[PDB]
Amino acid sequence: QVQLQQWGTGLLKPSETLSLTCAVYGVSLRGYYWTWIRQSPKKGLEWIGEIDEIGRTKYSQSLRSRATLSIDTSKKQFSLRLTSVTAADMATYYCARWRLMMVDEVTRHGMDVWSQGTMVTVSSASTKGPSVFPLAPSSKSTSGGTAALGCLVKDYFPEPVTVSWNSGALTSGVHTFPAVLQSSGLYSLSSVVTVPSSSLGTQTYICNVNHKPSNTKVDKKVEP
Amino acid sequence: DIVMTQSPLSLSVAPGEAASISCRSTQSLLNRNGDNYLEWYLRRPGRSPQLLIYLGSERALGVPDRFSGSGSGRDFTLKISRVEAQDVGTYYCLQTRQGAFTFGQGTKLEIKRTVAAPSVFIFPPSDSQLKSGTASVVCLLNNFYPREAKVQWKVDNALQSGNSQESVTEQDSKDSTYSLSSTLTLSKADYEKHKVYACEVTHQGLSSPVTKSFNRG
Repeated sequence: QVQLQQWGTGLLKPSETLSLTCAVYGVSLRGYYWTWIRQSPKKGLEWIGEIDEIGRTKYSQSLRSRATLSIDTSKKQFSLRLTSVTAADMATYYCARWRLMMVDEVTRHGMDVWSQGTMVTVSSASTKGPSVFPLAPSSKSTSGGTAALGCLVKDYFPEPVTVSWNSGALTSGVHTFPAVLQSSGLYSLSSVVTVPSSSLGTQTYICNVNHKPSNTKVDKKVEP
Repeated sequence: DIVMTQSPLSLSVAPGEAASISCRSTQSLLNRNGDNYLEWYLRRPGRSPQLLIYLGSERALGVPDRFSGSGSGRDFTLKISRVEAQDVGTYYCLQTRQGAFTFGQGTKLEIKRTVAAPSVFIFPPSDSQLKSGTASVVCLLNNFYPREAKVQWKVDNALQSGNSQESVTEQDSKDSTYSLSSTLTLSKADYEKHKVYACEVTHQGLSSPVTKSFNRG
């Protein structure tokens, strides 16, 4: 029931500075070490640094030059700052809580709690809102009892897009495919759901798209 | 400066069989007691990392008995006695000994399940998109295995290349199936020019290529 929530800069232009902050709900920061771990295909899984409740920090040598770990026990939130962001700094970033036990040496019992993840994109492109188009059921979409419909998130920058069906009520058969990056530099994504064909017409299917970088939340109706 | 190299980069195991991901470090992770500073993490499809093994052999909380770490010194082996559908994802080994805190390459676990066939659906473009000046036709391949598939687009029986982008979901943690979405995009005028737009699907589970088509244009 421990929750680690991450927020901060999702889109940076090169040489600007990254801000990411993790708010811990459930436990005090006291008694643990707190680490920022990033994942990218270029860097793989990479340890950035850990922090104490006192304020003591341990950094990776490569990132030591431009990384500043902070903590505020009263507000129960720690932060990582990465300066002079380069194309190698574009990655998914996580905050983790170490579990440690002292038997004459601080032994580490693993990072029990991780965060949701915050994609950080390094690019000069401006934020563009997505276009939502309905993929509708038809004789071609239907296949016996199973019928297929969809929601198309056509053109958006940067990456974070969240799609839910029927305001979260419909998770049965909901497939949200990985986005594709077009030649135009913008992304494209499709989310689909397979329902019984009898449900068409009588039931009301809606797809909720939420692109927070552009502050664009649209609810689109899929009509057969 | 401690490098972690994992032996099997990708592994497909049948449900009920055993998997053995191996890890190796340049320098020994041993301490005075005999404990090793190695931890195993599992990143399921779409989720954040979870902790499996710590201190070489100790299971985390909520980690089933199947997962079992072992090994000492530089070589280490994570063993899963009975792989199940939920075990899908990429696995990592991490050293905590010498302050580089370096992970491993990664290792995808895939469930060797029954050969299945794609349920092919095709979606014509939206009325709103045509008004926007572009036209996108979607083809859907649902719940198939293996991952390998071919989705060719044919407009008026003319194969079209360079106008489509495809995306494949990861293995379903329940039925171990995949799904594919291909989107043919082109101009509004170019969509008025041709008549029939078909999506030809090739898969192992199918006897012959399956084609689906809509004819308005």
